[PDB]
Amino acid sequence: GNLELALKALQILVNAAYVLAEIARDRGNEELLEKAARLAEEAARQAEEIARQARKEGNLELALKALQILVNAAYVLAEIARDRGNEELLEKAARLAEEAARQAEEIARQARKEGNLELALKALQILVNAAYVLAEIARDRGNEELLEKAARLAEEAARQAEEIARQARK
Amino acid sequence: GNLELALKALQILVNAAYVLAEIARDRGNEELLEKAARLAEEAARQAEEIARQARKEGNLELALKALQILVNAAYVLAEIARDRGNEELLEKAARLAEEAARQAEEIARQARKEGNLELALKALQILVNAAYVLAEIARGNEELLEKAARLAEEAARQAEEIARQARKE
Amino acid sequence: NLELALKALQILVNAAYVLAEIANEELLEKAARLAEEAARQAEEIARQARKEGNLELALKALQILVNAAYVLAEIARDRGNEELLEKAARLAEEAARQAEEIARQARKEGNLELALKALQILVNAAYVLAEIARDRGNEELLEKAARLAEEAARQAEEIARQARKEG
Repeated sequence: GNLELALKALQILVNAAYVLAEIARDRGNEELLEKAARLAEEAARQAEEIARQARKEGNLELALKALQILVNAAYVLAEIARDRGNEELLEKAARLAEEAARQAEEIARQARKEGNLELALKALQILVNAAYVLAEIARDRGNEELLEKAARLAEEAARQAEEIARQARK
Repeated sequence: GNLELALKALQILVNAAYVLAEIARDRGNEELLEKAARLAEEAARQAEEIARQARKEGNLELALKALQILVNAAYVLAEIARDRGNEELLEKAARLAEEAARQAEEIARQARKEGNLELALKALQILVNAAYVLAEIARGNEELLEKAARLAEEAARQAEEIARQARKE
Repeated sequence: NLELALKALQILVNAAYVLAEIANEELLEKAARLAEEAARQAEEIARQARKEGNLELALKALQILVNAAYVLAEIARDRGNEELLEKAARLAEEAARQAEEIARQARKEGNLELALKALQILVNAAYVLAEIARDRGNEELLEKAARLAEEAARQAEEIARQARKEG
């Protein structure tokens, strides 16, 4: 395909951004951290387009692969905010992860409404992954709001996965 | 599809159990922990039955894919046990890991007797992953450290053996 | 189908990780020999497949070089062995060095998926190089490892814009 090639490139952007942030952190370099933050954002921004772009075209599977990159970028962006001192990036990484969590439920709702259980479960998996990042973003800021929101989002994915299990075992 | 869809749904139970676990682990709160423990504890029981059901028909993979969920479920169940200090739960999670390694050994031993090379390697991978959890469940009962080491020593011993047979062709 | 050999070598690297994590200075040396065997054996499968043609099995073999060098990197720390840091580093640079070439070859052929898979080994090798470099405090490798990621992000960033022209 063609749209997946960007996503595979975007995933390497988040990966190189994660490595750069880890090697720039301990030896107090803010320049590498300025790359890793910018590298992660655009991989999320480009994934945000491809997620929406694949959703409309009629692909809910290609959209999901983009939604995980929001999770992976918001995950890496949380560290850059955490390792540095920017309480401004943690405010953006949550919105990025929360968007993926919100969109996953939609594709889940649509896939379950169409009878595509497998595609639904992949959306439920990204729902749990977004809850994981949001939970992590909340323990080092002590905000029980994000930790509570993550609880229901993770719990909601839990029950829907329980339902798809019985629906298969008939 | 098929009962595989149950397993993929079961894997999400262990994943969601882990996120809840992490949350209540740090942010002091045992109500989530017993929910997440039960969530993780449940998918482990579900995976155990599908393993047996897959063993009988003939499909060893569905059995293997279920055995991996026992390893992944036992991992989350051990984690709550370490933080919550429940030395009894560390045991149930350990027994869960001990079964998957043992059951994989059969599928590993069985696949090698038929000449199905990578069906064995998939069982050997599940054996090494189960040995890994027990090491964590021990890192300090020194016997279990032998049990986890012993399982790790033999999965390695066979993978280099199976790799000698593949490189000649 | 040297692919079946590679998956077996990964179980060698994995069991070496379990044994190295547990510790017995004998076990740490048995895990060291276990991983160092799968890395030198992955190097052979890489060379043979890269020579006959196959650029994926070479990459699939190179990924175990990163993972074998990664597992051996821990044994170096837990045993206090700066001589071991050389082998784990030597493999990581090799996997990184070979990946760039395989990336270069794949880009000339139009196998953009293959380049990105080769570029992933660049980041995975660059991360290990960084990990091996913060342990002894060698800032030469820490810049070298940073550059490896800076190249992988830079080359993959083009493939992201070059591919969306036909989305």
